Amino acid sequence: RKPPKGMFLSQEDVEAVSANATAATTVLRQLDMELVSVKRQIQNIKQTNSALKEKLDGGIEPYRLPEVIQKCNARWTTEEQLLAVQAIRKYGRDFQAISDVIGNKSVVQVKNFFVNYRRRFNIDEVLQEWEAE
Amino acid sequence: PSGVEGAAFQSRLPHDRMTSQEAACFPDIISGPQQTQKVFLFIRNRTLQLWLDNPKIQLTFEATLQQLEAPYNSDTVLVHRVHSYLERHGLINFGIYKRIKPLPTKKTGKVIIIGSGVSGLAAARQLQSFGMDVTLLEARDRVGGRVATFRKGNYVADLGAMVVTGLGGNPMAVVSKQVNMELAKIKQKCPLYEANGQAVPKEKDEMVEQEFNRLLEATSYLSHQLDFNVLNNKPVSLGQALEVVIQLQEKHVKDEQIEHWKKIVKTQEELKELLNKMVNLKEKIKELHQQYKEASEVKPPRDITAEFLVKSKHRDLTALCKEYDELAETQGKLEEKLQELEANPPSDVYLSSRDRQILDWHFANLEFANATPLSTLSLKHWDQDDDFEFTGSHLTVRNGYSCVPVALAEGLDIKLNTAVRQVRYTASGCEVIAVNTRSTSQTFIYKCDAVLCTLPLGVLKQQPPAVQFVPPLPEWKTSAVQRMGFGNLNKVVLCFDRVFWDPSVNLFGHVGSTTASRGELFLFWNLYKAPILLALVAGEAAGIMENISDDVIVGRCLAILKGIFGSSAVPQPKETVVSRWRADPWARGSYSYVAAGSSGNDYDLMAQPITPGPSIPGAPQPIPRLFFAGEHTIRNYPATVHGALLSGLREAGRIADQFLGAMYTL
Amino acid sequence: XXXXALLAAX
Ligand SMILES: Cc1cc2nc3c(=O)[nH]c(=O)nc-3n(C[C@H](O)[C@H](O)[C@H](O)COP(=O)(O)OP(=O)(O)OC[C@H]3O[C@@H](n4cnc5c(N)ncnc54)[C@H](O)[C@@H]3O)c2cc1C
Ligand code: NA
Ligand code: NA
Repeated sequence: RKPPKGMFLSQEDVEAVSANATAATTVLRQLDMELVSVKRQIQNIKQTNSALKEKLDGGIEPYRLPEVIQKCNARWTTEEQLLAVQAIRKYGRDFQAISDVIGNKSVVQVKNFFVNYRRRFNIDEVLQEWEAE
Repeated sequence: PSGVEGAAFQSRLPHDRMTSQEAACFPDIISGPQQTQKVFLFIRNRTLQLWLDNPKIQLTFEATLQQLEAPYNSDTVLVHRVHSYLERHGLINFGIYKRIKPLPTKKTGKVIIIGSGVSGLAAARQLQSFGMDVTLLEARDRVGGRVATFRKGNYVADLGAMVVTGLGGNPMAVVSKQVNMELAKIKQKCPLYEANGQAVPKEKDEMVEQEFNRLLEATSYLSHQLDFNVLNNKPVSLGQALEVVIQLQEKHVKDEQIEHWKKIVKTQEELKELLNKMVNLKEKIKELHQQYKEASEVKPPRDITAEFLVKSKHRDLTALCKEYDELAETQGKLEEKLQELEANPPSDVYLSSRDRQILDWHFANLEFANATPLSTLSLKHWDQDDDFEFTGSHLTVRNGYSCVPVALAEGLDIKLNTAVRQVRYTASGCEVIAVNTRSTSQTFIYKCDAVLCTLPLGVLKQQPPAVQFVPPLPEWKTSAVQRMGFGNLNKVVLCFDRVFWDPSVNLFGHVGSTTASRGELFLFWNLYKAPILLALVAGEAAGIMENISDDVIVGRCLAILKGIFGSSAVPQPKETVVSRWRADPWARGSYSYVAAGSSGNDYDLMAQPITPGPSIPGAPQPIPRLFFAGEHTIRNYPATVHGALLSGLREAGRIADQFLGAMYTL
Repeated sequence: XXXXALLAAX
């Protein structure tokens, strides 16, 4: 009812190899062909990848910037407000970005800002202008 | 088993059922109450037991009833019927027993038996035992037929039958109690030496042996679970099946390699896209960084758009940098995944050359046990005798197997050097025409009530005919004869003056260089006490080596032997002998095999006796005149001495029922 | 523990 384990006998396969006098050596040459061509492609892409890895030599280390550690403050300076408006103009609704720019405000403080000052900063307008981009 | 059930098992009978044969003789009993069936059955098994427990003397009915116990010894006619059936069909009082009741004063009927092979001798002895005039005609100058034992001095070596294939249910058991046979176990351990002379490493011996066995199982599965028996209007052979199974294994291996290397390209290409992504990102980071530097360039005090510019560029750079770093993590993971796949590649091949060659030696072992190229065996039926194989270790005969035919021939009217030329069988009797083999001008004519033909299937197969039948055998018999397979196998006896091999090793192999020569001198035996090695030739190689001179052949032998044992340790054989069984005109081959296109049903056809048409027309149907025995005629035990023996017992029983009448059936 | 029986076709 079941073939020996490690013995692979499929119906499809037996009819495919019995059909002819040398359908056997045909299938087994096509597979050798498939094999050599796949191995060749591996060579190609191993090479391609070797080149790309060569380009990335140097990491991004010369370009990394140290991290500002400013503690979150609750008071909005005039400055911080202005930063914030421009931040909205450039980033729209990406609050996290905005918080990172201002550097001493949290995301929720940023949302609060959105609402409190909506009247006075014409935040609506600002936002639609960001959306045009 | 043990007890009376032991006896029944040993008599190749089911201890708890009546057989078809028994049904035939005792239809009253088997269509009756299960009780009397059990009585019957005990009477049977017990009588069997008694015979078996001491087969050196005739078991008379009186003795039997004497040792029967009640209630079983009440119905004495049941006992008599039973005993008689047993004696008749050679379940008891067969072989070489001391006769209590000395033979019948006058004989009834006349039987001429062609061939004093083992089957011949058997039937003859039984028929005589029954009080019939029996004469055997034998073409050779010796008894035994395909039991052929070489002797010179103390050197003794069979070129014919060599092995008792187990004593569990073997009649040869009874014989060996009756004859002095030095039986010797065979140590089934067999080292293999590669054509060079180096032993095959245990690792290899085992990986290969195991793969062999799996391939066989495979074919069986193709056969029986898949009905792959017929391929293109032509029946499949074991050999073809094997080759297909193998081709699929190689196919599967290439498939595995293709799937693996494709996983490697899939991943490698992932890495490619990631790498691209990372390079473009790095370039953006270079550019952006430049821009941020240019913005910190502007010294304070600066207005708020300027300040926003620095802050925003900074936020963006920290962003892109973060992203690049994640990508680089991913790159690490992919690279190590690729090192894993490049690390666990599936198996390079299915079989190396050393591989396929050792495998070829296992195939040659198969070709040898069947005496034929695996390309000729029936896929569906080659193994069909396997269900009846005996139990216990296979054994050799140290004094030679000849002793048995010889033993049997005692008391028998045997005409040697008498080659039967033609058989004539008619409504009224038979005449056999034979010649002297020495002077084939001299002629003999033998007249008889029936002929027992135990001509080898090879002989019967001959074209043009070595023996002529008048009238001709009916198409159904001749077709059966054509359909069967009569195969071929040969031996080389090597007699040296001192043992130069491992004396604890009964047997050892040699692996052939080619697939084609896989059967040439593939195996060797030391079974004799004396220094004698036996080199075996089977498969396609069997037939071909027969056209090569003795000398060349012992040459290829000592060659192999020197390769394995060193040129300075192997000496010229004092005596050498080489079988050529297909060439022998009395054998015309070694033994039958289920040819592809044949079935075990053909063996049954072979055993069907022939009934001549009436002499006068509109005259009643006549009694059968021609009967067949021998190894080719026994379905469950073909190509064996015990099979020959059994077929002999059979036909003698049938013949005797015919001409003497069966008193035990009322 | 030998593979094939010894002289059976099996
Ligand atoms: C090499 C070899 C090894 C074997 N090893 C084994 C083994 O190890 N174990 C086992 O169980 N079996 C073995 N066998 C087979 C076994 O020996 C046979 O099955 C058995 O001997 C067959 O007996 P038989 O009585 O049917 O035929 P045979 O023994 O052949 O007897 C028939 C007789 O007919 C004679 N004859 C032929 N033509 C004529 C003619 N025109 N006129 C008159 N007489 C004629 C023959 O010469 C012969 O004597 C082996 C066979 C061979 C060839
Ligand atoms: Na015979
Ligand atoms: Na093969």
